[PDB]
Amino acid sequence: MKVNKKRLAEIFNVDPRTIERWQSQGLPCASKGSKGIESVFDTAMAIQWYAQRE
Amino acid sequence: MKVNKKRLAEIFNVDPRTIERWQSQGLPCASKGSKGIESVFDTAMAIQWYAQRE
Repeated sequence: MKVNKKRLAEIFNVDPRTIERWQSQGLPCASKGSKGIESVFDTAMAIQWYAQRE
Repeated sequence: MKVNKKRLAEIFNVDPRTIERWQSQGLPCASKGSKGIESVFDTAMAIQWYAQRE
């Protein structure tokens, strides 16, 4: 499902800054947050990403 | 974060049925539902488990 960074961080039980670390590592964010609009992530997509690194 | 079977299924973008099958393969439940009270899953616990599958 589509969530923002806050919810995404709340789902993975990590700090936002850790979520942003992952973003530098290629975790895709479906739509980059531009100018008063937040970045929106796909949760299954993020989970697939987390799962590949191991 | 604490979620119900429906919410967890939406996060993985899978059927509620899939969550039940994963529970049978060792996906941990923070609170097993029984009657009308409903199951509680831990999303972090869920993601670490899934990520240890492959």
